[PDB]
Amino acid sequence: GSHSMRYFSTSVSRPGRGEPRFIAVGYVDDTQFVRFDSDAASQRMEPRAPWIEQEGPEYWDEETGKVKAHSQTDRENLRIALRYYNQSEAGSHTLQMMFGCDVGSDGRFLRGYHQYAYDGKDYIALKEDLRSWTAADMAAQITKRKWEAAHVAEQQRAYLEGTCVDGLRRYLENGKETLQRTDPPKTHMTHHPISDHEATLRCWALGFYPAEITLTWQRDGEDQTQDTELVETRPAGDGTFQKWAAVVVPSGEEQRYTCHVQHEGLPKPLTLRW
Amino acid sequence: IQRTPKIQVYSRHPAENGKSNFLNCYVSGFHPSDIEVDLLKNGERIEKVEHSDLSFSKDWSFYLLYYTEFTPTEKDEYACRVNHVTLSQPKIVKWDRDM
Amino acid sequence: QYNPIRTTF
Repeated sequence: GSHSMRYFSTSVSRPGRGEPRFIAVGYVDDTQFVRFDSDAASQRMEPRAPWIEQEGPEYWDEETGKVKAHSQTDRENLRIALRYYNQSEAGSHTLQMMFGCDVGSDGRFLRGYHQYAYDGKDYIALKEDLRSWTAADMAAQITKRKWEAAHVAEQQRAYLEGTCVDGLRRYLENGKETLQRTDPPKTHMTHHPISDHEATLRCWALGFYPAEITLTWQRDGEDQTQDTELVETRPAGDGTFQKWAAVVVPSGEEQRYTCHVQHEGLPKPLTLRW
Repeated sequence: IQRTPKIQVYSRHPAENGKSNFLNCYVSGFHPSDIEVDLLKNGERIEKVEHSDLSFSKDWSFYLLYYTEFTPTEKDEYACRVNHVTLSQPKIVKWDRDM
Repeated sequence: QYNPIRTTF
């Protein structure tokens, strides 16, 4: 019954094509609810889920100011990183940030995050105690020493333990009809003869929320992983998710095989047979 | 770091000919984030394609969903065409309604 | 609710 709020930002320099592009998105659990895109005409934080549209004009003004300020900060951080790594101004580089919080079933603070990656590799991350940093290479240690000196970690703690948790609590109530509900998977099995001697059984899970799911095969009631294929969970595009699991079986033995579906929206796991 | 996109092409709902649907191309696990994704109908670029807002996974690799409304038929062929710096030439993945 | 990010590297 835990929940999470995350903000994800991507800054990409593009020498010769203007200032770096900045895109930030916000999520509660597996639901996106806001975006900001430096290249868009709006220049506003924008809603991306119905239940955030309830927030008033002051919210959109304030959130817009905060995300714009972050965009300008990470533009400077891209410039600084180039200097720390002694890299040419001719190249394009990426600075990603993630921050946010986890809360338990009681809505109280569980964990906070505040972390960066440069060119796809960890740069610096706030540790779980919210007072120390993990610095990944000799450049990030310069930043770590500066941030230790300036008590940057303490400055983030009020947000991560307070404002972040408070916001997530409000969103969970305002959006409860999706965020505190589940869509169980719609399931079915298909059969594909692939040769005179083999057939493929494919077990489908469609339209489920949240994204966490487990699909497994058994043969005669024992786990079957040989000759299986399991696709990565993928978005349907409507807020829900899809997954399938397939197994190649000897023609005539289909009835020995069962597909097992575990999901939060299912009171009891499902067992499917051809 | 550079990572090559993983690609899945699929429909939003189980395909049935003559019924509106959405054609999806999900690209994930890639770095850097610049990427080109086209949806193809019978080899030709579909003009009104939208995509999700750029996001990423816990390992910092990016994912995007590209999508368009379509009505599948017995005849028409659909595919997703992806280019990325990691690739020597664009990658085409065909839609198969059973996957 | 966003956190204003003003700290430089």
